[PDB]
Amino acid sequence: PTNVPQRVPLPKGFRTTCFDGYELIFSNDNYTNGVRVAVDAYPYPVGQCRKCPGGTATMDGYRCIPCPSGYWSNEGARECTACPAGTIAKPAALTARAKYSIDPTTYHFVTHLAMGPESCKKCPKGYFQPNIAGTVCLPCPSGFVSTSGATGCTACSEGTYHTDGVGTTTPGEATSLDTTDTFGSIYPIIPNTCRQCPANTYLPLRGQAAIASMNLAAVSSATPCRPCEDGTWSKAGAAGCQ
Ligand SMILES: *[C@@H]1O[C@H](CO)[C@@H](O[C@@H]2O[C@H](CO)[C@@H](O)[C@H](O)[C@H]2NC(C)=O)[C@H](O)[C@H]1NC(C)=O
Repeated sequence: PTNVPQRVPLPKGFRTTCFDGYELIFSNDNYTNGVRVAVDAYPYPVGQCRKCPGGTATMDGYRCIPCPSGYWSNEGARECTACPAGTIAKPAALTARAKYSIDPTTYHFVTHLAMGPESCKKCPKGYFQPNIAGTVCLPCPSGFVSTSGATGCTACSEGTYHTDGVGTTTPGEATSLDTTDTFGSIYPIIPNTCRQCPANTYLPLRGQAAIASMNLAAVSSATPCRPCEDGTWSKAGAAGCQ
């Protein structure tokens, strides 16, 4: 790593060890509290301190380390802060400098940054982020259903099974706004509805989902609703044919 130099004589304002939250730069302009207030205030270039660009943190002060995935930070942060449970740290895409005469934001190899607290974006319906500093919206296990930004999903009831709810009164499916606009195409819409078993069929298991075959031409998707034993009948709903 970098080695701090000895107490060599230096001109006034020649910082060699930046404060916590800033980084070392090499310029002759005036820099106070990490933001320039005057241009070319020194006869020669001088080592000075500049605030971290936000979304990055440092303790050494020799480099604005980008925040690790799942975290975020503001400008001049000494340590990143983790996104809460049920949220994912989505880094905001940056635009590279159009010209070299423009003041840069961060290093050229850094293209994404978690600029602010609002970068913590909730997992869509059907997903769940179960721990702090999460990195991926985990798809909910088959048979269970989740709400927006849930820290775990609950299973469907006895008489119902997990499937899509397009036709039902209250579709639990996440909207396109919080799937393909908040995120990219990484998290599509997942069925997270509980539909009751049809008439004369019963389902005595707690967590059940409608098995779906991706090759609809050969094998059609089927539901786990067990038929009632001959001689017994059941209304459209819970288990236990009478
Ligand atoms: C760089 O800018 C700082 C901040 O404006 C200057 O510090 C000021 O100096 C004047 C003159 O002594 C004081 O009256 C102000 O109170 C200072 N401001 C602050 C915020 O401390 C500084 O003089 C400028 N030039 C250099 C060479 O550092």
